[PDB]
Amino acid sequence: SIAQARKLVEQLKMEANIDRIKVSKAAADLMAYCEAHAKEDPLLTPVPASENPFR
Amino acid sequence: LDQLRQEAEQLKNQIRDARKACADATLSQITNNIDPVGRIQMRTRRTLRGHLAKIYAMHWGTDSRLLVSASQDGKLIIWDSYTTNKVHAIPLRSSWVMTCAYAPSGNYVACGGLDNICSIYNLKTREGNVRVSRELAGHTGYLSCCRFLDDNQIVTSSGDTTCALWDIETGQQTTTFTGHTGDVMSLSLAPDTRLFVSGACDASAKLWDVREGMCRQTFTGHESDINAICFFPNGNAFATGSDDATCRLFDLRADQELMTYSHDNIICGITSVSFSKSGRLLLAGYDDFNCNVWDALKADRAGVLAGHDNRVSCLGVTDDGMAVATGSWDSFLKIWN
Amino acid sequence: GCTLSAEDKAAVERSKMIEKQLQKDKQVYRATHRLLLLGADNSGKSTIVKQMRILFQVDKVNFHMFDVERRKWIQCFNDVTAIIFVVDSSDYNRLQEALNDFKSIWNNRWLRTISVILFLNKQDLLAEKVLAGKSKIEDYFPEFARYTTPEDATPEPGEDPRVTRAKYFIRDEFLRISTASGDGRHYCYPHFTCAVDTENARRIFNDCRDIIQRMHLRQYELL
Repeated sequence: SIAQARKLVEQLKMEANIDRIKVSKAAADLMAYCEAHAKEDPLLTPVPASENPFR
Repeated sequence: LDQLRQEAEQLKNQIRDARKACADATLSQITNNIDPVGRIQMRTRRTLRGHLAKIYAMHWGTDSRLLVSASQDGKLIIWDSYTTNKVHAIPLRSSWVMTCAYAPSGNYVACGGLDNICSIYNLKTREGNVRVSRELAGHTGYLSCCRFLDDNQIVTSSGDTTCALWDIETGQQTTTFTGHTGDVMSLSLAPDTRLFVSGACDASAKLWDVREGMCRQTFTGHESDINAICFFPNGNAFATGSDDATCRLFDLRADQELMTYSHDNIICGITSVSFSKSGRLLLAGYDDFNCNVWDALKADRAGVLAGHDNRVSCLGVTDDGMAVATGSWDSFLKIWN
Repeated sequence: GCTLSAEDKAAVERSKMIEKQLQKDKQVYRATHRLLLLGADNSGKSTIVKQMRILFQVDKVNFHMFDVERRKWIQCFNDVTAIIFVVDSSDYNRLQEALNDFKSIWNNRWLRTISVILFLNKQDLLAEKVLAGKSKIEDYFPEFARYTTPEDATPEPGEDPRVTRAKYFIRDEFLRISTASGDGRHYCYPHFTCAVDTENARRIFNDCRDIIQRMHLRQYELL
């Protein structure tokens, strides 16, 4: 399985070639998304009793 | 082969050191300024009951009103949570279905399991009777998970260590995804339907691409089989649940884990993982016959959902985000909210 | 009925119809003994499935078999009535691997409750082997010479005492697994099996009923 092993190796090369980013900006984006749709999200804060159609 | 092993080892070392350089701090270390979410109080508003055996998998519909449940009795019932009334009770030739999926258009429902076939039952028919539109087949293992990109394509996990992108109209694997050394337990599609993640028994998760058919990125870290996998609502990050009793959040852009939801009290494998509408929370059903509502940015038990006596096999948040649902081996599917 | 809910009345009718069929299928489901066939590749489950293909079902009680690669799915289900583990005792060398497989099956904590209806299969060919001189168990399982035929282990008339010695050696090597793990929650019932045997089916039914009774004896604490 030398050929398949080399194909796996080149797949690892392709995975390594990607350009990564820093964790801080990713966490900032996650934080921004969390608070951007806070009002729309109906499970963080229970919606008005009449608003919820599951009553 | 030996030279291949050496170069693979050193290349993985470059990958790890690149991630370490990119890993300045953890998510909790950076977002400690955030206030705690609070007490997430949820109760069983409704209980879809009527199945005859373990409910393996469920998929909330795009309507967020109709939800499929696949059950080992050999059933796919489409339930209407707004009315508790069943709409279709699609029988199964194969009793062993471990994946059921609802198409975004709502016209078809997919089921699969030990039969090694992904059957696409048709919901909207002129006659009104559900029948097999297409029995996608060609795998040599059980289909653990399958989802719809659209009304004519479907990405299916399987037990032959190969994911596939089946075409409904024709029935051939347009693109095949190989590279896992074990059964691919779960997969999820990104909201843009261009990328999708998949976690396998090889203790590995991947970001398989549906266009170039290559593993864009490979995320690891789990110490056991990854039973569940999801996405952040933006699609830029995702969370995995392992038999290691751990849920780990991996970010696509950062190419490394962000936070590990785990605790000494919680020792049991995760069976299904899903987020909320805004992604603040993390809803994960565990083997402790319960569900744990964590905070995504803090890894704290914001709440516990209790009421299933057997294991919570399947979990799903509504497409809009109204309520979350848990289907257990108790042969019942509750609708938490 | 009053039929006053319009589209919702149609939905109510559909739900009631579906519940009716759910109960109708519950009638069948609550009475069916579901069984799985963990037969090895060389074990000879082909004979049993051929016999079942001949005609499964006994009287009015239903039975439903599944047959079958690593097992990530065997632990997913615990509602199986019992396990049918065909073993080809004719092949002595593969017999040890079958014994290890039975160890794995019997010691799986997920299937801890589940009893096993074990089949020593193709034992007539074992007789043909052992009557000849080529087949020597002393090479593979040397403890065969240390074995003695139990008068308690009732033999069959017109059978070679060495045939019985060998056969009982295989079976109690398998039953060391069951007796060692005397959990009580699950018991192993071995049965000699041979090809072109229509009787095999009824044995299962018999055995199946037995397990059910024990389960009741466990729910009511009598046992």
